[PDB]
Amino acid sequence: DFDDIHRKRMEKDLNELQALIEAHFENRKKEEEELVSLKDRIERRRAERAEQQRIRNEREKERQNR
Amino acid sequence: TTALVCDNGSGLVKAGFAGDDAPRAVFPSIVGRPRHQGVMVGMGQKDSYVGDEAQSKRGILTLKYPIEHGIITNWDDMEKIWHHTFYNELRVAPEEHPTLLTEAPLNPKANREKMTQIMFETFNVPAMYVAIQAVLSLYASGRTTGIVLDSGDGVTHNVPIYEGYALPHAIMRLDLAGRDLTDYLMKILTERGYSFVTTAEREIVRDIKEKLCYVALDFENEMATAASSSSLEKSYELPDGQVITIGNERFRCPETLFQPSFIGMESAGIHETTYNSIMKCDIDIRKDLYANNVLSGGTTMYPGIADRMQKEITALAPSTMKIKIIAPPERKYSVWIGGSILASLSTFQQMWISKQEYDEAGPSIVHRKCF
Amino acid sequence: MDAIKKKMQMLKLDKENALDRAEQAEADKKAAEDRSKQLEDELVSLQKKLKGTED
Amino acid sequence: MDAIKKKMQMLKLDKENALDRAEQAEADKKAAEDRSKQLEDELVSLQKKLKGTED
Ligand SMILES: Nc1ncnc2c1ncn2[C@@H]1O[C@H](COP(=O)(O)OP(=O)(O)O)[C@@H](O)[C@H]1O
Ligand SMILES: [Mg+2]
Repeated sequence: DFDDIHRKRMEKDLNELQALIEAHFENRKKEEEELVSLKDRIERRRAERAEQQRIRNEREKERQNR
Repeated sequence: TTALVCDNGSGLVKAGFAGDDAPRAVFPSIVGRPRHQGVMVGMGQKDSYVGDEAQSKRGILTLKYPIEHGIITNWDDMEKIWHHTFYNELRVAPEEHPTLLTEAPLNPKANREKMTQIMFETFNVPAMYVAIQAVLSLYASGRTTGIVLDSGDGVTHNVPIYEGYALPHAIMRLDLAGRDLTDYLMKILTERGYSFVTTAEREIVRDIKEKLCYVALDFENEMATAASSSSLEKSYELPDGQVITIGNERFRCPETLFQPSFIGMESAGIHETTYNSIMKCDIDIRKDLYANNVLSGGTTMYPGIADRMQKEITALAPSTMKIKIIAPPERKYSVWIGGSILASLSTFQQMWISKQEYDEAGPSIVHRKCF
Repeated sequence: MDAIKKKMQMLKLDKENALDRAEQAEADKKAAEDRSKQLEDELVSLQKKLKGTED
Repeated sequence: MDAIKKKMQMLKLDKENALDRAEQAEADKKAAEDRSKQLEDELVSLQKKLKGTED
Protein backbone atom coordinates (compact mmCIF):
# COMPACT_ATOMS: atom_id res chain seq x y z
CA ASP A 1 0.00 0.00 0.00
CA PHE A 2 1.00 3.65 -0.55
CA ASP A 3 3.18 2.37 -3.41
CA ASP A 4 0.51 2.76 -6.09
CA ILE A 5 0.17 6.47 -5.29
CA HIS A 6 3.32 7.05 -7.34
CA ARG A 7 2.15 4.92 -10.28
CA LYS A 8 -1.27 6.63 -10.35
CA ARG A 9 -0.13 10.19 -9.54
CA MET A 10 3.23 10.81 -11.23
CA GLU A 11 1.82 9.49 -14.52
CA LYS A 12 -0.87 12.14 -14.90
CA ASP A 13 1.32 14.72 -13.16
CA LEU A 14 3.17 15.16 -16.46
CA ASN A 15 1.28 13.25 -19.15
CA GLU A 16 -2.03 14.96 -18.40
CA LEU A 17 -0.49 18.43 -18.32
CA GLN A 18 1.38 17.89 -21.59
CA ALA A 19 -1.64 16.34 -23.31
CA LEU A 20 -3.97 19.15 -22.23
CA ILE A 21 -1.43 21.73 -23.40
CA GLU A 22 -1.32 19.92 -26.75
CA ALA A 23 -5.12 19.89 -26.91
CA HIS A 24 -5.34 23.61 -26.14
CA PHE A 25 -2.69 24.46 -28.73
CA GLU A 26 -4.32 22.41 -31.48
CA ASN A 27 -7.82 23.66 -30.62
CA ARG A 28 -6.76 27.32 -30.62
CA LYS A 29 -4.89 26.87 -33.90
CA LYS A 30 -7.82 25.09 -35.53
CA GLU A 31 -10.46 27.47 -34.17
CA GLU A 32 -9.46 31.10 -33.78
CA GLU A 33 -7.59 31.92 -36.99
CA GLU A 34 -9.96 29.92 -39.20
CA LEU A 35 -12.98 31.58 -37.57
CA VAL A 36 -11.62 35.10 -38.04
CA SER A 37 -10.66 34.39 -41.66
CA LEU A 38 -14.05 32.83 -42.41
CA LYS A 39 -15.87 35.76 -40.81
CA ASP A 40 -13.86 38.18 -42.95
CA ARG A 41 -14.74 36.11 -46.03
CA ILE A 42 -18.44 36.13 -45.15
CA GLU A 43 -18.22 39.88 -44.53
CA ARG A 44 -16.81 40.43 -48.02
CA ARG A 45 -19.58 38.28 -49.51
CA ARG A 46 -22.10 40.27 -47.46
CA ALA A 47 -20.75 43.55 -48.84
CA GLU A 48 -21.05 42.17 -52.37
CA ARG A 49 -24.64 41.14 -51.64
CA ALA A 50 -25.27 44.67 -50.36
CA GLU A 51 -23.94 46.15 -53.61
CA GLN A 52 -26.10 43.80 -55.70
CA GLN A 53 -29.17 44.66 -53.61
CA ARG A 54 -28.51 48.40 -54.01
CA ILE A 55 -28.09 48.11 -57.78
CA ARG A 56 -31.24 46.01 -58.24
CA ASN A 57 -33.32 48.20 -55.92
CA GLU A 58 -32.21 51.36 -57.71
CA ARG A 59 -32.86 50.03 -61.22
CA GLU A 60 -36.29 48.69 -60.26
CA LYS A 61 -37.20 51.98 -58.57
CA GLU A 62 -36.02 53.84 -61.68
CA ARG A 63 -38.20 51.78 -64.03
CA GLN A 64 -41.25 51.42 -61.78
CA ASN A 65 -41.44 55.11 -60.85
CA ARG A 66 -44.67 56.22 -62.56
CA THR B 1 -16.18 -11.71 -14.86
CA THR B 2 -16.10 -8.08 -13.74
CA ALA B 3 -17.88 -6.67 -10.71
CA LEU B 4 -20.39 -3.83 -10.70
CA VAL B 5 -19.39 -1.16 -8.18
CA CYS B 6 -22.64 0.69 -7.62
CA ASP B 7 -22.87 3.44 -5.03
CA ASN B 8 -26.39 4.55 -4.21
CA GLY B 9 -25.51 7.71 -2.39
CA SER B 10 -28.18 10.34 -1.90
CA GLY B 11 -28.27 12.97 -4.62
CA LEU B 12 -26.01 11.39 -7.24
CA VAL B 13 -25.89 7.71 -8.15
CA LYS B 14 -22.36 6.75 -9.20
CA ALA B 15 -21.74 3.41 -10.90
CA GLY B 16 -19.21 1.67 -13.08
CA PHE B 17 -17.27 -1.51 -13.60
CA ALA B 18 -14.58 -2.43 -11.10
CA GLY B 19 -11.02 -1.55 -11.99
CA ASP B 20 -11.39 1.85 -13.65
CA ASP B 21 -10.57 5.36 -12.49
CA ALA B 22 -13.95 7.08 -12.65
CA PRO B 23 -17.59 5.99 -12.52
CA ARG B 24 -19.06 5.28 -15.93
CA ALA B 25 -22.45 6.97 -15.38
CA VAL B 26 -23.19 9.69 -12.83
CA PHE B 27 -26.71 11.07 -12.71
CA PRO B 28 -29.04 12.55 -10.09
CA SER B 29 -31.26 10.09 -8.24
CA ILE B 30 -34.69 11.66 -8.71
CA VAL B 31 -37.94 10.16 -9.98
CA GLY B 32 -40.50 12.67 -11.14
CA ARG B 33 -44.06 11.95 -12.20
CA PRO B 34 -45.69 14.57 -14.43
CA ARG B 35 -48.17 16.79 -12.65
CA HIS B 36 -50.16 18.61 -15.35
CA GLN B 37 -52.82 17.09 -17.58
CA GLY B 38 -51.35 16.68 -21.05
CA VAL B 39 -53.29 17.37 -24.23
CA MET B 40 -51.11 16.20 -27.13
CA VAL B 41 -52.04 12.66 -28.12
CA GLY B 42 -49.46 10.11 -29.14
CA MET B 43 -46.57 12.22 -27.88
CA GLY B 44 -45.20 9.13 -26.14
CA GLN B 45 -45.44 10.54 -22.63
CA LYS B 46 -44.14 8.19 -19.96
CA ASP B 47 -45.40 7.94 -16.40
CA SER B 48 -42.08 8.54 -14.62
CA TYR B 49 -38.81 10.05 -15.81
CA VAL B 50 -35.85 8.95 -13.71
CA GLY B 51 -32.24 9.91 -13.58
CA ASP B 52 -30.80 12.57 -15.83
CA GLU B 53 -33.87 12.62 -18.07
CA ALA B 54 -35.92 14.29 -15.32
CA GLN B 55 -33.37 17.06 -14.99
CA SER B 56 -34.28 18.25 -18.48
CA LYS B 57 -38.07 17.98 -18.25
CA ARG B 58 -38.10 19.29 -14.69
CA GLY B 59 -40.30 22.19 -15.70
CA ILE B 60 -43.42 20.01 -15.66
CA LEU B 61 -42.42 17.31 -13.14
CA THR B 62 -42.45 16.96 -9.37
CA LEU B 63 -39.01 15.54 -8.59
CA LYS B 64 -38.74 13.59 -5.35
CA TYR B 65 -35.59 11.95 -4.06
CA PRO B 66 -36.10 8.34 -2.93
CA ILE B 67 -33.34 8.53 -0.27
CA GLU B 68 -33.84 11.02 2.55
CA HIS B 69 -30.92 10.69 5.00
CA GLY B 70 -28.93 7.66 4.01
CA ILE B 71 -31.99 5.52 4.69
CA ILE B 72 -34.36 4.70 1.85
CA THR B 73 -37.92 5.90 2.36
CA ASN B 74 -39.61 4.86 -0.91
CA TRP B 75 -38.64 1.37 -2.01
CA ASP B 76 -40.52 1.30 -5.30
CA ASP B 77 -38.73 4.42 -6.55
CA MET B 78 -35.37 3.06 -5.42
CA GLU B 79 -36.06 -0.15 -7.33
CA LYS B 80 -36.88 1.93 -10.39
CA ILE B 81 -33.62 3.85 -10.01
CA TRP B 82 -31.60 0.64 -9.75
CA HIS B 83 -33.34 -0.84 -12.78
CA HIS B 84 -32.53 2.27 -14.80
CA THR B 85 -28.92 2.23 -13.62
CA PHE B 86 -28.37 -1.37 -14.62
CA TYR B 87 -30.20 -1.47 -17.92
CA ASN B 88 -29.87 1.97 -19.53
CA GLU B 89 -26.77 3.65 -18.10
CA LEU B 90 -24.55 0.54 -18.13
CA ARG B 91 -26.53 -1.84 -20.38
CA VAL B 92 -25.31 -4.95 -18.56
CA ALA B 93 -27.79 -7.49 -17.33
CA PRO B 94 -27.31 -8.09 -13.59
CA GLU B 95 -27.59 -11.87 -13.96
CA GLU B 96 -23.87 -12.04 -14.77
CA HIS B 97 -22.23 -9.53 -12.47
CA PRO B 98 -21.47 -9.21 -8.75
CA THR B 99 -22.50 -5.95 -7.12
CA LEU B 100 -20.92 -3.90 -4.32
CA LEU B 101 -23.38 -1.47 -2.77
CA THR B 102 -22.40 1.14 -0.19
CA GLU B 103 -24.19 2.16 3.00
CA ALA B 104 -23.73 4.87 5.58
CA PRO B 105 -22.71 3.87 9.12
CA LEU B 106 -25.31 3.43 11.86
CA ASN B 107 -28.20 2.94 9.43
CA PRO B 108 -31.33 0.93 10.24
CA LYS B 109 -30.98 -2.79 9.71
CA ALA B 110 -34.22 -3.15 7.76
CA ASN B 111 -32.85 -0.86 5.06
CA ARG B 112 -29.82 -3.08 4.48
CA GLU B 113 -31.81 -6.31 4.61
CA LYS B 114 -34.38 -5.00 2.13
CA MET B 115 -31.56 -3.85 -0.13
CA THR B 116 -30.02 -7.31 -0.24
CA GLN B 117 -33.41 -8.97 -0.67
CA ILE B 118 -34.17 -6.76 -3.67
CA MET B 119 -30.77 -7.37 -5.23
CA PHE B 120 -31.17 -11.13 -4.86
CA GLU B 121 -34.83 -11.54 -5.81
CA THR B 122 -35.71 -8.87 -8.36
CA PHE B 123 -32.44 -8.29 -10.20
CA ASN B 124 -31.14 -11.78 -9.34
CA VAL B 125 -27.44 -10.93 -9.10
CA PRO B 126 -24.88 -13.71 -8.51
CA ALA B 127 -23.47 -12.17 -5.31
CA MET B 128 -23.60 -8.78 -3.57
CA TYR B 129 -21.65 -7.17 -0.74
CA VAL B 130 -22.40 -4.06 1.32
CA ALA B 131 -19.56 -1.86 2.52
CA ILE B 132 -19.37 1.18 4.80
CA GLN B 133 -18.93 4.38 2.82
CA ALA B 134 -15.94 5.60 4.82
CA VAL B 135 -13.63 2.59 4.57
CA LEU B 136 -13.74 2.93 0.79
CA SER B 137 -12.80 6.60 0.96
CA LEU B 138 -9.87 5.52 3.08
CA TYR B 139 -8.91 2.93 0.45
CA ALA B 140 -8.85 5.55 -2.28
CA SER B 141 -6.35 7.71 -0.40
CA GLY B 142 -3.92 4.80 -0.32
CA ARG B 143 -3.62 5.06 3.46
CA THR B 144 -4.28 2.48 6.12
CA THR B 145 -4.93 4.79 9.09
CA GLY B 146 -6.64 8.12 9.47
CA ILE B 147 -10.01 9.55 10.41
CA VAL B 148 -12.23 10.20 7.40
CA LEU B 149 -14.98 12.84 7.35
CA ASP B 150 -17.34 11.84 4.53
CA SER B 151 -19.72 14.77 4.23
CA GLY B 152 -22.07 13.54 1.53
CA ASP B 153 -25.36 15.05 0.47
CA GLY B 154 -27.55 13.03 2.79
CA VAL B 155 -25.57 12.50 5.98
CA THR B 156 -22.14 13.43 7.34
CA HIS B 157 -20.32 10.66 9.20
CA ASN B 158 -16.84 10.53 10.68
CA VAL B 159 -15.26 7.06 10.97
CA PRO B 160 -11.81 6.79 12.59
CA ILE B 161 -9.60 3.88 11.56
CA TYR B 162 -6.17 2.80 12.77
CA GLU B 163 -3.91 0.18 11.18
CA GLY B 164 -6.96 -1.33 9.52
CA TYR B 165 -8.82 -1.81 12.82
CA ALA B 166 -11.96 0.31 12.81
CA LEU B 167 -13.05 1.77 16.14
CA PRO B 168 -16.81 1.14 16.35
CA HIS B 169 -17.26 3.19 19.51
CA ALA B 170 -15.93 6.41 17.94
CA ILE B 171 -18.21 6.84 14.92
CA MET B 172 -19.96 10.21 15.07
CA ARG B 173 -22.80 10.41 12.55
CA LEU B 174 -24.43 13.81 12.02
CA ASP B 175 -27.41 14.37 9.76
CA LEU B 176 -26.43 17.81 8.43
CA ALA B 177 -25.33 17.57 4.82
CA GLY B 178 -25.65 19.16 1.40
CA ARG B 179 -29.43 18.98 1.26
CA ASP B 180 -29.87 20.99 4.43
CA LEU B 181 -27.42 23.54 3.07
CA THR B 182 -29.51 23.79 -0.09
CA ASP B 183 -32.65 24.36 1.96
CA TYR B 184 -30.95 26.96 4.13
CA LEU B 185 -29.60 28.78 1.09
CA MET B 186 -33.07 28.75 -0.45
CA LYS B 187 -34.35 30.18 2.83
CA ILE B 188 -31.83 33.01 3.10
CA LEU B 189 -32.15 34.01 -0.53
CA THR B 190 -35.58 35.33 0.38
CA GLU B 191 -33.88 38.22 2.18
CA ARG B 192 -33.16 39.88 -1.15
CA GLY B 193 -36.45 39.15 -2.90
CA TYR B 194 -35.79 35.92 -4.78
CA SER B 195 -38.34 33.27 -3.83
CA PHE B 196 -37.77 29.66 -4.88
CA VAL B 197 -40.54 27.30 -3.76
CA THR B 198 -41.19 24.60 -6.34
CA THR B 199 -39.34 21.32 -6.02
CA ALA B 200 -37.92 22.04 -9.47
CA GLU B 201 -36.40 25.34 -8.31
CA ARG B 202 -34.53 23.51 -5.56
CA GLU B 203 -32.28 22.32 -8.38
CA ILE B 204 -31.62 25.93 -9.39
CA VAL B 205 -30.73 26.81 -5.82
CA ARG B 206 -28.43 23.79 -5.73
CA ASP B 207 -26.66 25.07 -8.83
CA ILE B 208 -26.27 28.49 -7.23
CA LYS B 209 -24.76 26.85 -4.15
CA GLU B 210 -22.33 24.78 -6.17
CA LYS B 211 -21.11 27.59 -8.40
CA LEU B 212 -20.96 30.56 -6.02
CA CYS B 213 -20.77 29.62 -2.34
CA TYR B 214 -17.44 29.29 -0.54
CA VAL B 215 -16.35 28.74 3.06
CA ALA B 216 -14.92 31.78 4.81
CA LEU B 217 -11.59 31.48 6.58
CA ASP B 218 -12.79 33.79 9.36
CA PHE B 219 -16.51 34.38 9.66
CA GLU B 220 -16.75 37.70 11.51
CA ASN B 221 -14.19 39.46 9.32
CA GLU B 222 -16.04 38.34 6.20
CA MET B 223 -19.36 39.48 7.64
CA ALA B 224 -17.82 42.88 8.34
CA THR B 225 -16.19 43.17 4.91
CA ALA B 226 -19.29 42.16 2.95
CA ALA B 227 -21.27 44.78 4.88
CA SER B 228 -18.98 47.68 3.87
CA SER B 229 -17.46 47.07 0.44
CA SER B 230 -19.10 45.36 -2.53
CA SER B 231 -16.22 43.23 -3.79
CA LEU B 232 -18.04 39.99 -2.97
CA GLU B 233 -21.31 40.45 -4.87
CA LYS B 234 -21.21 37.87 -7.64
CA SER B 235 -24.06 37.68 -10.14
CA TYR B 236 -25.65 34.61 -11.71
CA GLU B 237 -28.06 34.15 -14.60
CA LEU B 238 -31.22 32.16 -13.95
CA PRO B 239 -32.49 29.65 -16.53
CA ASP B 240 -34.55 32.45 -18.08
CA GLY B 241 -32.60 35.69 -17.62
CA GLN B 242 -33.14 38.11 -14.73
CA VAL B 243 -29.66 37.84 -13.23
CA ILE B 244 -29.44 37.78 -9.44
CA THR B 245 -26.72 39.14 -7.15
CA ILE B 246 -25.62 37.14 -4.12
CA GLY B 247 -24.06 39.24 -1.39
CA ASN B 248 -23.03 37.83 1.97
CA GLU B 249 -25.22 34.82 1.30
CA ARG B 250 -22.15 33.37 -0.37
CA PHE B 251 -20.28 32.28 2.75
CA ARG B 252 -23.29 32.15 5.07
CA CYS B 253 -24.79 29.09 3.40
CA PRO B 254 -21.80 26.74 3.93
CA GLU B 255 -21.01 28.25 7.32
CA THR B 256 -23.89 26.14 8.63
CA LEU B 257 -21.47 23.20 8.60
CA PHE B 258 -19.37 24.74 11.37
CA GLN B 259 -22.32 26.27 13.28
CA PRO B 260 -25.33 23.94 13.01
CA SER B 261 -27.25 26.34 15.22
CA PHE B 262 -28.14 28.28 12.06
CA ILE B 263 -30.67 25.68 10.94
CA GLY B 264 -31.67 25.04 14.54
CA MET B 265 -29.64 21.87 15.01
CA GLU B 266 -28.16 21.53 18.48
CA SER B 267 -24.99 19.61 17.69
CA ALA B 268 -21.52 20.99 17.11
CA GLY B 269 -20.01 21.68 13.73
CA ILE B 270 -17.94 19.38 11.58
CA HIS B 271 -14.89 21.08 13.05
CA GLU B 272 -15.68 19.85 16.56
CA THR B 273 -17.25 16.47 15.94
CA THR B 274 -13.96 15.40 14.37
CA TYR B 275 -12.05 16.44 17.47
CA ASN B 276 -14.59 14.66 19.66
CA SER B 277 -14.31 11.55 17.49
CA ILE B 278 -10.54 11.65 17.93
CA MET B 279 -10.68 12.14 21.69
CA LYS B 280 -12.83 9.02 22.08
CA CYS B 281 -9.98 6.99 20.59
CA ASP B 282 -7.13 5.58 22.65
CA ILE B 283 -4.38 7.88 23.88
CA ASP B 284 -1.65 6.33 21.73
CA ILE B 285 -3.17 6.63 18.25
CA ARG B 286 -4.27 10.25 18.51
CA LYS B 287 -1.11 11.60 16.88
CA ASP B 288 -1.58 9.45 13.78
CA LEU B 289 -5.24 10.41 13.49
CA TYR B 290 -4.28 14.08 13.89
CA ALA B 291 -1.75 13.80 11.09
CA ASN B 292 -3.94 11.84 8.65
CA ASN B 293 -7.31 13.59 8.71
CA VAL B 294 -9.04 12.73 5.43
CA LEU B 295 -11.82 14.65 3.68
CA SER B 296 -14.21 13.04 1.22
CA GLY B 297 -17.73 13.33 -0.11
CA GLY B 298 -19.23 15.97 -2.33
CA THR B 299 -20.01 18.67 0.21
CA THR B 300 -16.35 19.00 1.16
CA MET B 301 -15.65 20.61 -2.22
CA TYR B 302 -16.32 24.16 -1.08
CA PRO B 303 -13.43 26.46 -1.99
CA GLY B 304 -11.51 27.17 1.20
CA ILE B 305 -12.76 24.45 3.54
CA ALA B 306 -9.47 22.57 3.89
CA ASP B 307 -8.00 25.69 5.50
CA ARG B 308 -10.90 26.62 7.77
CA MET B 309 -11.11 23.09 9.13
CA GLN B 310 -7.37 22.94 9.74
CA LYS B 311 -7.45 26.29 11.54
CA GLU B 312 -10.33 25.15 13.75
CA ILE B 313 -8.78 21.82 14.67
CA THR B 314 -5.42 23.47 15.35
CA ALA B 315 -7.25 25.80 17.70
CA LEU B 316 -8.84 22.85 19.50
CA ALA B 317 -5.97 20.36 19.46
CA PRO B 318 -2.84 20.49 21.65
CA SER B 319 -0.19 22.84 20.30
CA THR B 320 2.47 20.17 19.76
CA MET B 321 0.62 17.80 17.43
CA LYS B 322 0.78 18.44 13.70
CA ILE B 323 -2.61 18.79 12.03
CA LYS B 324 -2.76 17.82 8.37
CA ILE B 325 -5.90 17.63 6.23
CA ILE B 326 -5.80 15.39 3.16
CA ALA B 327 -8.02 16.89 0.45
CA PRO B 328 -7.44 15.06 -2.83
CA PRO B 329 -8.73 16.79 -5.98
CA GLU B 330 -10.86 13.73 -6.78
CA ARG B 331 -12.91 14.17 -3.63
CA LYS B 332 -16.37 13.65 -5.11
CA TYR B 333 -15.68 10.17 -6.50
CA SER B 334 -13.33 9.12 -3.70
CA VAL B 335 -15.80 6.59 -2.31
CA TRP B 336 -16.36 5.03 -5.70
CA ILE B 337 -12.66 4.87 -6.54
CA GLY B 338 -12.10 3.12 -3.24
CA GLY B 339 -14.95 0.77 -4.06
CA SER B 340 -13.35 -0.12 -7.37
CA ILE B 341 -10.02 -0.79 -5.67
CA LEU B 342 -11.66 -3.00 -3.05
CA ALA B 343 -13.62 -4.95 -5.64
CA SER B 344 -10.46 -5.47 -7.70
CA LEU B 345 -8.56 -7.16 -4.85
CA SER B 346 -7.83 -10.87 -4.92
CA THR B 347 -7.96 -11.25 -1.13
CA PHE B 348 -11.52 -9.87 -1.15
CA GLN B 349 -12.78 -12.30 -3.77
CA GLN B 350 -14.14 -14.76 -1.21
CA MET B 351 -16.07 -12.26 0.94
CA TRP B 352 -19.05 -11.89 -1.42
CA ILE B 353 -22.42 -13.09 -0.18
CA SER B 354 -23.00 -15.99 -2.56
CA LYS B 355 -26.58 -16.67 -3.57
CA GLN B 356 -26.70 -20.18 -2.12
CA GLU B 357 -25.72 -18.70 1.25
CA TYR B 358 -28.65 -16.28 1.05
CA ASP B 359 -30.98 -19.14 0.15
CA GLU B 360 -29.94 -20.98 3.32
CA ALA B 361 -30.12 -18.16 5.88
CA GLY B 362 -32.47 -15.56 4.40
CA PRO B 363 -31.86 -11.83 4.10
CA SER B 364 -30.50 -11.68 7.64
CA ILE B 365 -27.23 -13.07 6.26
CA VAL B 366 -25.84 -9.55 5.83
CA HIS B 367 -25.46 -8.96 9.56
CA ARG B 368 -23.60 -12.27 9.89
CA LYS B 369 -19.91 -12.97 9.23
CA CYS B 370 -20.27 -11.79 5.64
CA PHE B 371 -20.73 -8.23 6.84
CA MET C 1 -9.70 27.29 -18.71
CA ASP C 2 -9.03 23.54 -18.42
CA ALA C 3 -5.34 22.59 -18.55
CA ILE C 4 -4.33 25.72 -16.64
CA LYS C 5 -6.28 24.65 -13.54
CA LYS C 6 -4.69 21.20 -13.56
CA LYS C 7 -1.22 22.70 -13.94
CA MET C 8 -1.93 25.00 -11.00
CA GLN C 9 -3.04 21.98 -8.96
CA MET C 10 0.24 20.23 -9.77
CA LEU C 11 2.17 23.33 -8.72
CA LYS C 12 0.19 23.30 -5.47
CA LEU C 13 0.84 19.62 -4.76
CA ASP C 14 4.55 20.35 -5.11
CA LYS C 15 4.03 23.29 -2.75
CA GLU C 16 2.39 21.21 -0.04
CA ASN C 17 4.90 18.37 -0.27
CA ALA C 18 7.95 20.66 -0.22
CA LEU C 19 6.60 22.74 2.67
CA ASP C 20 5.70 19.66 4.71
CA ARG C 21 9.15 18.15 4.13
CA ALA C 22 10.81 21.41 5.17
CA GLU C 23 8.79 21.61 8.39
CA GLN C 24 9.47 17.96 9.22
CA ALA C 25 13.20 18.41 8.63
CA GLU C 26 13.20 21.49 10.88
CA ALA C 27 11.50 19.51 13.65
CA ASP C 28 14.08 16.75 13.17
CA LYS C 29 16.92 19.25 13.53
CA LYS C 30 15.40 20.67 16.71
CA ALA C 31 15.03 17.20 18.25
CA ALA C 32 18.51 16.02 17.23
CA GLU C 33 20.25 19.15 18.51
CA ASP C 34 18.39 18.92 21.82
CA ARG C 35 19.56 15.32 22.11
CA SER C 36 23.16 16.31 21.43
CA LYS C 37 23.19 19.18 23.93
CA GLN C 38 21.65 17.05 26.68
CA LEU C 39 24.33 14.42 26.05
CA GLU C 40 26.99 17.14 26.30
CA ASP C 41 25.55 18.27 29.64
CA GLU C 42 25.67 14.67 30.88
CA LEU C 43 29.32 14.55 29.79
CA VAL C 44 30.03 17.75 31.74
CA SER C 45 28.44 16.36 34.90
CA LEU C 46 30.54 13.21 34.48
CA GLN C 47 33.68 15.35 34.22
CA LYS C 48 32.76 17.12 37.46
CA LYS C 49 32.06 13.82 39.21
CA LEU C 50 35.43 12.53 38.00
CA LYS C 51 36.98 15.69 39.47
CA GLY C 52 35.37 15.04 42.84
CA THR C 53 36.55 11.42 42.75
CA GLU C 54 40.07 12.64 41.93
CA ASP C 55 39.95 14.97 44.94
CA MET D 1 -2.14 37.41 -19.58
CA ASP D 2 -0.95 38.56 -16.14
CA ALA D 3 -2.32 36.44 -13.28
CA ILE D 4 -0.94 33.12 -14.50
CA LYS D 5 2.65 34.35 -14.61
CA LYS D 6 2.73 35.88 -11.13
CA LYS D 7 0.91 33.00 -9.44
CA MET D 8 3.06 30.34 -11.11
CA GLN D 9 6.29 32.17 -10.27
CA MET D 10 5.24 32.69 -6.65
CA LEU D 11 4.31 29.02 -6.24
CA LYS D 12 7.58 27.82 -7.76
CA LEU D 13 9.38 30.21 -5.42
CA ASP D 14 7.51 28.68 -2.48
CA LYS D 15 8.53 25.18 -3.55
CA GLU D 16 12.18 26.19 -3.95
CA ASN D 17 12.22 27.97 -0.59
CA ALA D 18 10.80 24.95 1.21
CA LEU D 19 13.24 22.60 -0.53
CA ASP D 20 16.35 24.62 0.32
CA ARG D 21 15.20 25.10 3.92
CA ALA D 22 14.68 21.34 4.24
CA GLU D 23 18.15 20.65 2.84
CA GLN D 24 19.78 23.06 5.29
CA ALA D 25 17.87 21.49 8.18
CA GLU D 26 18.87 17.96 7.16
CA ALA D 27 22.52 18.97 6.81
CA ASP D 28 22.51 20.43 10.32
CA LYS D 29 20.71 17.30 11.54
CA LYS D 30 23.40 15.02 10.11
CA ALA D 31 26.21 17.14 11.57
CA ALA D 32 24.55 17.26 15.00
CA GLU D 33 23.98 13.50 14.85
CA ASP D 34 27.64 12.79 14.14
CA ARG D 35 28.76 15.17 16.89
CA SER D 36 26.35 13.40 19.25
CA LYS D 37 27.94 10.08 18.30
CA GLN D 38 31.34 11.57 19.14
CA LEU D 39 29.97 12.70 22.51
CA GLU D 40 28.70 9.18 23.25
CA ASP D 41 32.02 7.59 22.32
CA GLU D 42 34.01 9.99 24.50
CA LEU D 43 31.54 9.65 27.39
CA VAL D 44 31.96 5.87 27.50
CA SER D 45 35.74 6.23 27.89
CA LEU D 46 35.21 8.96 30.48
CA GLN D 47 33.08 6.50 32.44
CA LYS D 48 35.74 3.80 32.12
CA LYS D 49 38.52 6.05 33.43
CA LEU D 50 36.19 7.19 36.22
CA LYS D 51 35.55 3.57 37.20
CA GLY D 52 39.28 2.85 37.31
CA THR D 53 39.82 5.99 39.39
CA GLU D 54 37.12 4.88 41.83
CA ASP D 55 38.64 1.40 42.13
N1 LIG E 1 -18.38 21.51 -6.72
C1 LIG E 1 -19.21 21.54 -5.65
N2 LIG E 1 -19.21 22.57 -4.79
C2 LIG E 1 -20.03 22.59 -3.73
N3 LIG E 1 -20.91 21.63 -3.43
C3 LIG E 1 -21.01 20.54 -4.21
C4 LIG E 1 -20.15 20.44 -5.39
N4 LIG E 1 -20.44 19.28 -5.98
C5 LIG E 1 -21.42 18.69 -5.25
N5 LIG E 1 -21.75 19.44 -4.19
C6 LIG E 1 -22.78 19.09 -3.21
O1 LIG E 1 -22.61 17.72 -2.89
C7 LIG E 1 -23.78 16.97 -3.21
C8 LIG E 1 -23.35 15.69 -3.91
O2 LIG E 1 -22.71 14.90 -2.93
P1 LIG E 1 -22.35 13.38 -3.22
O3 LIG E 1 -20.94 13.13 -2.75
O4 LIG E 1 -22.76 13.08 -4.62
O5 LIG E 1 -23.38 12.66 -2.23
P2 LIG E 1 -23.43 11.06 -2.14
O6 LIG E 1 -22.53 10.73 -0.97
O7 LIG E 1 -24.89 10.78 -1.93
O8 LIG E 1 -22.88 10.63 -3.47
C9 LIG E 1 -24.65 17.84 -4.08
O9 LIG E 1 -25.99 17.75 -3.61
C10 LIG E 1 -24.13 19.24 -3.87
O10 LIG E 1 -25.00 19.92 -2.96
MG1 LIG F 1 -21.19 9.40 -0.42
